[PDB]
Amino acid sequence: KAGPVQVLIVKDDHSFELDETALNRILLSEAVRDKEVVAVSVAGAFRKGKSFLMDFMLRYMYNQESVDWVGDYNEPLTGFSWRGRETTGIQIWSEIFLINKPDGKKVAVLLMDTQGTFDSQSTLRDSATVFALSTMISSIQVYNLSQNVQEDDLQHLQLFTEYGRLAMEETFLKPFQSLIFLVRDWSFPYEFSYGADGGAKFLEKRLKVSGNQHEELQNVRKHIHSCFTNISCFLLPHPGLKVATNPNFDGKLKEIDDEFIKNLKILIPWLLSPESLDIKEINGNKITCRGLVEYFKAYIKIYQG
Ligand SMILES: Nc1nc2c(ncn2[C@@H]2O[C@H](COP(=O)(O)OP(=O)(O)O)[C@@H](O)[C@H]2O)c(=O)[nH]1
Ligand SMILES: [Mg+2]
Repeated sequence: KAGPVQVLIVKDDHSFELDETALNRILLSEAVRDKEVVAVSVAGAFRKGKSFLMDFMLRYMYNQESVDWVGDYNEPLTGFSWRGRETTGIQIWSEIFLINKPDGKKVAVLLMDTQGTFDSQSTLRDSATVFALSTMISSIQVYNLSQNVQEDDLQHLQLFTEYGRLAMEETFLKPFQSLIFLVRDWSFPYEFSYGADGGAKFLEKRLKVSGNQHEELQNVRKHIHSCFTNISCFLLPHPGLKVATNPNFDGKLKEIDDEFIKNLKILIPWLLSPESLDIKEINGNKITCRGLVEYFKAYIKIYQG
């Protein structure tokens, strides 16, 4: 019986609590504690499609050797679920996946769900710290945005990446590895196609710095590029009104929009295929499951005092 485990939470006193006992129970088990880890995080605001997406990532991780891992077209969705509260923090999946690479060594896959809002100036520090810790631990950060990538989205991205930099060890190269803009309800396929190719051209125009841009407009883009060695973008279509208006969607897979499943079938392996798995690195050293827990404990202690 696997499920989501609340690892990081923000108490009402605006302090940060890390469930170390739950962290150790998952990542320090003898079967996985000494294995190089890949940490994939889906980060975004509440009610933006994160749990619905990660249930399909689980379907892929539990059925990688199946062609139709998404499920039966005529039957409801099957498998474990994150969709069990608007809690600002980080959740991880209780089961760590051991993936045999094309090589002969087993790699560990950790899945993270990061949640928080940047709406008001009051809840800004709490969500910035949570999203910072998510970016510092994960090897791929999936920025889950809705409809478009707006300027405030980049400002917030600059905010929690700057929080993370101030706590990390100083590095000559870039501090983080992979950032991905996941635009969830893309409604302009006639400008940029659904998927990674359209997202690449879209993000190219968005994060382009030009001399006619405002000073604040270019400087936030210079910062974002300096933080990640790779930055990607995937334009995902709308899943349909049955998914959008149902809390915890339980209908048949047929009732999800066909274009959504088509691009979802290529989004998930684009993220989690064994060939694309890059080991998490901190300060230039490949991190193991045991080491990732140590950095999580070390980073959280810096933000407390
Ligand atoms: N418009 C839209 N709605 C979605 C999408 N994915 C899920 N939903 C629906 O929107 C609501 C989001 O809930 P959920 O994703 O579980 O919450 P979250 O994990 O905190 O973002 C649910 O009712 C879903 O059925 C999406 O890509 N676009
Ligand atoms: Mg969630």
